Amino acid sequence: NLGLEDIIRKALM
Amino acid sequence: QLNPESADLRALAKHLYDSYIKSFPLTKAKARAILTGKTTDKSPFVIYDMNSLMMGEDKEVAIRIFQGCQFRSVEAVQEITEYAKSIPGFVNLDLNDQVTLLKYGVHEIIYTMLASLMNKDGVLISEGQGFMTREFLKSLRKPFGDFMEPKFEFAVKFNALELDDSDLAIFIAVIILSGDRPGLLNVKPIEDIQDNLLQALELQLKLNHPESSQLFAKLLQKMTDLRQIVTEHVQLLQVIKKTETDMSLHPLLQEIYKDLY
Ligand SMILES: *c1ccc([N+](=O)[O-])cc1C(=O)Nc1ccncc1
Repeated sequence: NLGLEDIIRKALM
Repeated sequence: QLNPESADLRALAKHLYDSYIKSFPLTKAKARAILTGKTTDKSPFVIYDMNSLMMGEDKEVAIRIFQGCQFRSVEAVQEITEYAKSIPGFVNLDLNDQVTLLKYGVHEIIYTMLASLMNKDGVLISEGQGFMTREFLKSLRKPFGDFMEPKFEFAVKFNALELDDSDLAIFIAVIILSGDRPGLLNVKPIEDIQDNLLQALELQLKLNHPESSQLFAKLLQKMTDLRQIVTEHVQLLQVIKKTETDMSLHPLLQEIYKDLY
C-alpha cells in the first residue's frame, strides 16, 4: 500500500 | 554465564522493554486485566447476538470495513515505527529498507497485539468498552463469518505461551528485523541486528519461562503463523470479489469490524 508506506515514511521523520 | 556479554543482552532487553512501555499504551497486562474481569472501572458490555448488539449501541461493505480498520490502525503504525526507532542500529539502515521492514512488519505486530485482546470466548472492542463473542462473529453471513476465526485460532495458542510484555518487547523487535522481506537492499546489516535480538530473546525466555522447553522455537514458529494470517487477507479479497450473494451487514457490525484486523 502506497498510503501505508506514506504513513511510515512520515512517522520516520 | 553472568558475564559482560550476557549483561549486555539483559541491558538490551531492558532498553527494549522501556521503549515498548513508552510507545504502546495498550499493554498485554492491561488487556488481560479487562478480559479476566479484574477492572471494575466501567466493565465491558458483552455483545453475543443481534439482540445484545442493539442493546450495545452506546464501495462494498467489506472494502469499507478494511478502509476503516486501516485508518483506525494509523496510530498503531505510528507507535510501531516509533518503537523501531529505539531498536539499536535500525535508524542507521538504508531508509528504503526501514520502510520495507515496517510495511511488512506492522501487520504482524498488529495481529500479535490483537491476540492480547482475545480469549477463547471473544475479543475486546470499543477501547475496552465492548466484548464481541467469537461465536457471534463466526455466525455471520459469508464472507464476514470467516473473517476473524483464524485469528482466534492463532490467538488462543499464542496466548497459551503466557508471554508477558517484557517477552513481547523483544519478540516484536525480532519481527521488525526480518531479513527475508521482499525488496530489501542490504540484508546483512539487518541480519546482524536480528541475530543480536535473537540472542537477547533466547536469554530472556530462559530466565522468564522455566516451564517451557523449546519456547524459543515455538515462538519462532508463531512468526510463521503471523505471516500466513497476513497472506490469507489476499485470499479474503478474492472471496469478496467472487461472492455472488447478499453482503449487507448491520451498521453496528460494520463498526465492530472496523475495530478489528
Ligand atoms: C480490518 C478490519 C477487519 C478485518 N477482518 O475482519 O479480517 C481486516 C482488516 C484489515 O484491513 N486487515 C489487514 C490485514 C493485513 N493486511 C492488510 C489488511
